[PDB]
Amino acid sequence: IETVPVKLKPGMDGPKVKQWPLTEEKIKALVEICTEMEKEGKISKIGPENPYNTPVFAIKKKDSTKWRKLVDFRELNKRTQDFWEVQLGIPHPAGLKKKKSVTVLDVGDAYFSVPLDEDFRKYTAFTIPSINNETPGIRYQYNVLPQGWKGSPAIFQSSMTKILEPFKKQNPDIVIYQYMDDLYVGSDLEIGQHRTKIEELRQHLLRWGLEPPFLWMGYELHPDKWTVQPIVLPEKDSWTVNDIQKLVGKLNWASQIYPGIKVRQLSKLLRGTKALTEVIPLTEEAELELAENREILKEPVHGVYYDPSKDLIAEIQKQGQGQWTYQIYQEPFKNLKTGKYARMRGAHTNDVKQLTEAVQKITTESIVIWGKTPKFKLPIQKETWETWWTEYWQATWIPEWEFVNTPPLVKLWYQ
Amino acid sequence: MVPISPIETVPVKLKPGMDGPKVKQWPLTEEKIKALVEICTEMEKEGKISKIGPENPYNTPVFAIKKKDSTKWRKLVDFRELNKRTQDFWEVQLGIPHPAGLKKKKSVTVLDVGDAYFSVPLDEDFRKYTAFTIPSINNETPGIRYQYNVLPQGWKGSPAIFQSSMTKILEPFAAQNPDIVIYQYMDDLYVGSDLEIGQHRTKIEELRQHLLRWGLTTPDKKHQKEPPFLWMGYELHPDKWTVQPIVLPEKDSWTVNDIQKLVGKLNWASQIYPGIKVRQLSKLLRGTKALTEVIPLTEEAELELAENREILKEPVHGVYYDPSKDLIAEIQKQGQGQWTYQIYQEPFKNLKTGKYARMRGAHTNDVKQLTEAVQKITTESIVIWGKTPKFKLPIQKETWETWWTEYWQATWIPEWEFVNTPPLVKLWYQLEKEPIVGAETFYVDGAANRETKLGKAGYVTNKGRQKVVPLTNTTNQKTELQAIYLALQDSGLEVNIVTDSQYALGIIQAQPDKSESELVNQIIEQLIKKEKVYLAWVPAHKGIGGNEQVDKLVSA
Ligand SMILES: Cc1cc(/C=C/C#N)cc(C)c1Nc1ccnc(Nc2ccc(C#N)cc2)n1
Ligand SMILES: Nc1ccncc1Br
Ligand SMILES: Nc1ccncc1Br
Ligand SMILES: Nc1ccncc1Br
Ligand SMILES: Nc1ccncc1Br
Ligand SMILES: [Mg+2]
Repeated sequence: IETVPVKLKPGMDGPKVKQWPLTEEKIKALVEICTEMEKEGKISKIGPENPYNTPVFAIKKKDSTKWRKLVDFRELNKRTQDFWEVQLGIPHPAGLKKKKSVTVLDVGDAYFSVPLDEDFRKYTAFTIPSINNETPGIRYQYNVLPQGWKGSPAIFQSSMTKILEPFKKQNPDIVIYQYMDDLYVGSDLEIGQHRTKIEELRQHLLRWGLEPPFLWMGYELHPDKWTVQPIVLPEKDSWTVNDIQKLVGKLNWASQIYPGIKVRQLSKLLRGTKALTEVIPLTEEAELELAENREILKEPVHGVYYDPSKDLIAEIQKQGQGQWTYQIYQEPFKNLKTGKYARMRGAHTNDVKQLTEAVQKITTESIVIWGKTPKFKLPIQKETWETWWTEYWQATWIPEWEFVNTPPLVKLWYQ
Repeated sequence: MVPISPIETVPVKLKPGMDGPKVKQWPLTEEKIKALVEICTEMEKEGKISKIGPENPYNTPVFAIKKKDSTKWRKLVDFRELNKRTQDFWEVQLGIPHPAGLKKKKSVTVLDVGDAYFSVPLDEDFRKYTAFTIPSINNETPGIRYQYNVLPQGWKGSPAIFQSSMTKILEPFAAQNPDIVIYQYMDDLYVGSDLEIGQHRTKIEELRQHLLRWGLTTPDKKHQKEPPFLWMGYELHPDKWTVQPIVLPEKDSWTVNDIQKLVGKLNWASQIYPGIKVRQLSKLLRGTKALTEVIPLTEEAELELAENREILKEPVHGVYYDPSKDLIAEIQKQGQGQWTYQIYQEPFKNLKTGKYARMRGAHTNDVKQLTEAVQKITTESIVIWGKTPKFKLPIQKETWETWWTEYWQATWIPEWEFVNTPPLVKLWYQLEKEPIVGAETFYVDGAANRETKLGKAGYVTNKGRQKVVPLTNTTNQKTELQAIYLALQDSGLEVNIVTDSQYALGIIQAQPDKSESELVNQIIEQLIKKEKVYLAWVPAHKGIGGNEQVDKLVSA
């Protein structure tokens, strides 16, 4: 009811980010959405004395006709003060990633109940463009906490705990975690018992509301299901020259991650100029070396530790046939997580759709485990990605990304 | 009097930490001063400015310039200093409509709205920063001090405040009259419709009546402007559009500056004239910036210009957008990284055309370029029409499938069909995924001395074939490529090649069909005449014999 004071960071001006081209269907959707929001006091039209801008688009489920407004606040979130006034932050719940079920809810609609500081509103300016710029873009700013902005969960956090206060002591084993517009609710209970308690939670929020367009949704994860990718070497009865070459290449790379890995005795087998397809019998010294290497690869990487002060970096490789590998790290060769996907649904002839879904799944894994999104290195040309990723995006947040333009030779080793 | 609703002020600020201007008023000839006094008396009478006292500490210089061939002066207030201090505004006119996205209209009438610009009030708290001084005759009295009450000609905030004030006025009219379009351009209003002459003229009068609500009068004597309109370099007709005349000059010698004008005209023409090319004429500009250096035109630049002249020989027009019909985009390869395209909905009547130019790169191929051209057309089409066109591409469906499924990057192009119009985009080689049984295996290596630039490149094979070539003025990267070239040159139609060059693998795994390096080009030519090539990588200096043997040979 009374606004919390909020500032930009020192020497930083508000965002002035270009609005990118929108399809006719998204413009129509946003014109209806914003008309309703202005009617309900959430946003107001602004004048030309406001030079700021953040881009907007919209996403929807294929079977919904209801669109979700998505403001891309990445720049504003960078330029907004970090609030350590009431808490230095959230001690990220390490037990969340251990629950047999975690349901993801969009609770961002609750944010609209809190007014935004009157001096800060101008920095939330956005524009609804017109096809072919035939009419001037419609300019608005927010009067209330906007979804997608870093400040909204912080300022609303005092109210959010006070709404979960019946769920608090009634279900003391449920871990609840908030990230941007998302609420993560973890439990070890049977899937039917889990869902009832999810709907249990929804009512507490709809109760407080007295309507939220998307709180009824529920994306269900099973972090207990989440798999890893250790380094494994082939088990063969006969090795060609080529097989041994690729083994020593793989071991060469792995020696950058694992110290005791040796390739001396195996390299010695490549002594000679034989046909690539000739079978070479394994010497016993090479047999020993291979076995010792296999046992090294069974252990964890040494000196691996998460530091919350550093960025997370995520790399992705296209392996073909709808398969994608990825690694999350902070320092090179100190992987905090590796994985592999194949279940890219509804995209057997669209690489970019698959990569986009991979990016979203990796980001939600990162949010669950460390409470923050990674910076992606994407194996795609910038113009291809920028033209299409908003057509397949289904999440309420957006990570940062850069583009890889030279083929990694290590793609071979995560195969 | 009839009450008129006021036009509400935009609050305006100076930039943080900055103050208003305090700039010298230079002395004026006695002639200029009397003219400015009469000028300012009429503007003061009409309300545009007001006399102020001497407390206001700000000042902006005023000048007297007058129209050639006349005798009634005009006032120029030079707001350069105040503009440096005025806050930034939202600029809306940055994105200009493209004619190919417009809709056909039966009638387009023009209204004069010059009266409004000077009735748009300036924020009261900002007016003090607009102060100016008419110098006194012989400088024997205080100069006459004025400030603006309205948006001044030449001030930084006037275009964006004027436009947003007109938008607010016109908004409800347009919203309650969805059978017309309205567009404002300076002191002109354009209203188009498909109505019968009847309701169209009535709609015009309603608009005049609506404007009168704010006291904005429009002239009764109807406008000088009638279609076709000359606007932003185009000629707009009711049912078609084109660019304004594009006349390529006859010249014997061509200057840096003259070629820069030639290229600009060609770029402007290429949005409706199909097949325009500028690569050779633009590459007469490489790095140089001596605005008047004379450049000889290469044999290529002359063939390109002659090509362009024949294309500009007759006028060509585009049609407007029909939202009830699909958009089709067709792309052709032109050579030397140049691509050309047409966008249409009906056969033989283009909405617009265009071109795409290959980026500066070291290695490239046609499929990558075609892909980038498609992404460019797609984004331009979203801007102009709000939707992606259906594509007609000169690449077989088989070729594309082979490309994207094996390419190391994720890649995508939207709904498209093959069009069989040469030259077709194709894959010139494809590397094997497995080693070839029965094919000779070449273990290649090169090395170069960093100080002498002497090197060697060569191979050894499983058949005992060997070669080492001494090389001058080379590097390790060049010698590793040379070794791969020698293996290709000396092998049969199927070959396994083993290298330790991470550098060479990174190039070949990018699948180029053309390079800046003549050595990569030589390798590409060799790859094209093979039936099967398997390229295998292994780590250097680990003990890999064959690799170790030719490494011992080339590093001696
Ligand atoms: C951008 C624009 C510039 C001018 C005029 C600019 C100037 N000077 C006039 C109008 C009415 C518009 N706005 C729109 C909007 C949608 N379709 C059209 N079609 C359209 C416009 C002109 C002619 C003609 N002749 C035919 C069809 N115009
Ligand atoms: N995350 C979402 C995706 C699609 N529609 C709505 C929401 Br909320
Ligand atoms: N519909 C959704 C999609 C993705 N995450 C969360 C929700 Br709820
Ligand atoms: N403000 C407007 C709304 C619709 N058409 C034109 C204008 Br100007
Ligand atoms: N970048 C280039 C320049 C000239 N020819 C080929 C290429 Br590839
Ligand atoms: Mg070497």
